[PDB]
Amino acid sequence: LLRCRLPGGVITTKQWQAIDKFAGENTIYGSIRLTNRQTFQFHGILKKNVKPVHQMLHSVGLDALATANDMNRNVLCTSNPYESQLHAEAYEWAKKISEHLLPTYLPRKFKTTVVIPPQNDIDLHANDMNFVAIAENGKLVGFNLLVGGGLSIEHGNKKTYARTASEFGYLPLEHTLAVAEAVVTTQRDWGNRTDRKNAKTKYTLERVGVETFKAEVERRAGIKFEPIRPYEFTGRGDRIGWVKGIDDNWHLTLFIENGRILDYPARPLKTGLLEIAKIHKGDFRITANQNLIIAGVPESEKAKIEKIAKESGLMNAVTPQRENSMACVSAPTCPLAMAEAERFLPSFIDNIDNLMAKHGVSDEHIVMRVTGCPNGCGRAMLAEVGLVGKAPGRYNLHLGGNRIGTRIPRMYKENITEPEILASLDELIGRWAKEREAGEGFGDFTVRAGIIRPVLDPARDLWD
Ligand code: SRM
Ligand code: SF4
Ligand SMILES: [K+]
Repeated sequence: LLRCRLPGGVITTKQWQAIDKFAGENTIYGSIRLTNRQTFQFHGILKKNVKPVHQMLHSVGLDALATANDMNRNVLCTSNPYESQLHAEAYEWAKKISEHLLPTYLPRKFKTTVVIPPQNDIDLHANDMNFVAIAENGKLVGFNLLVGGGLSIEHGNKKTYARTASEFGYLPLEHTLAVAEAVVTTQRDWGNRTDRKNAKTKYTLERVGVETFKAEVERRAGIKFEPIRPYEFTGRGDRIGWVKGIDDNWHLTLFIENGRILDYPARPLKTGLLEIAKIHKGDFRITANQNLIIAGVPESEKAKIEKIAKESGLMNAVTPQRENSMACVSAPTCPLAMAEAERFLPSFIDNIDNLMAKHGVSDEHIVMRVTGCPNGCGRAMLAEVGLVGKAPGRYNLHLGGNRIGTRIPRMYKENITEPEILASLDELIGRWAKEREAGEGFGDFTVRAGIIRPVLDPARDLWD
């Protein structure tokens, strides 16, 4: 298992050229796959090239996690904050936390984020430990801590569940690393290590109580949490296209379907990004939506970058729906896949696009995700509409998450095929288009209209 460490998704152009060369010359599939934890993956590395890949990473200052005994995963950071000035400091903290957590064997893998409101692109409620940035005058002052998210479930096993993360309170910036260590060590000591399916922090928190866990974190960190400082999210999508950054700089976010970077007929996505890497003055940022930001472009350089991106297919226009849809890798490389996800999503969203147009809502979107099995890598258990693989061509259909990702969708129909899913969604999108209140999301609508009951307390009410 290769898990390349890349805190906050920030990768230099020199690093990009090295991984582009390795992908093209030394793997079966020839691709760079952007992951939804803001890093990248190679597929099909032969025996001959396992030592070459660690040497390649080392040659450009990169390393991979030693997953055999390191339970941490890549630390996420909001990639393109609306207050652009905040990114540098939030990224420095994501790096500091990532380095602090490098090898305490944990009972189960442990996932961390740094989040900049109002964007929940990094999907904080899928993660064990979340630092929500609070700023004054463009400078970080501290974080709200949320603990205990995680999405993996087992079909037919009501002792497993997806759980969102719980607020603990606010900490000043100076206590960040002491708090991070206290959460990690409390989970290390209190986790149910014997039953692997019950070892995640989400289960520990439910077993001992949020207040009990919080009190122990306070004791170990040597602090008292302050009350939560106000924060609100407005969405989880990327900002596709150009946005103004700091100074005279601009950020170009490229939609990349499934994060799969390969040269396709009339669409040389991989060569295009190499050509951009060779001229770009700044870094790239891999987003938690499996897209890529060409970050820190001077205004004078926008036209040159955009020319390559447009000619290579990297700026091919897609619907808002497609920009807000996601799938996990699944087949052909994942050994755990029950149904296709990545290879299913493009034509599935073709069909969803037709339904949206039919009902007059082609400018709207529904956060819609497909995961190939209930481990949940595609983050379907935080979607407005989630599909969870069950068997070849068959999925459980979940409804009633929200746009900002703070609610788990309940299962609506079990073990159904794509035609059955599209027939259900045709009827329901039609109802939404005609009956929604101003700005009301599809997920919230299915709850308000009584189509599905909400999940209010997942450890107790996720399962019917
Ligand atoms: C690539 C990625 C999906 C994607 O399309 O982007 C992915 C792919 C895989 N995940 Fe994951 N996971 C990916 C994000 C996630 C997330 C979402 C997230 O973290 O934001 C989850 C759900 C959140 C959570 O952990 O609760 C996730 C939960 C899992 C689990 C279930 C863990 C559990 O608690 O039970 C497994 C299975 C396991 O660990 O045994 C897993 C296992 C796998 C493996 C390695 C399958 C395996 O054990 O052999 C997958 C490799 C497929 C392949 O061929 O490449 N992956 N995986 C993501 C890589 C992120 C990264 O860079 O580290
Ligand atoms: S959700 Fe299942 S099928 Fe998809 S990548 Fe994760 S483990 Fe593989
Ligand atoms: K994408």
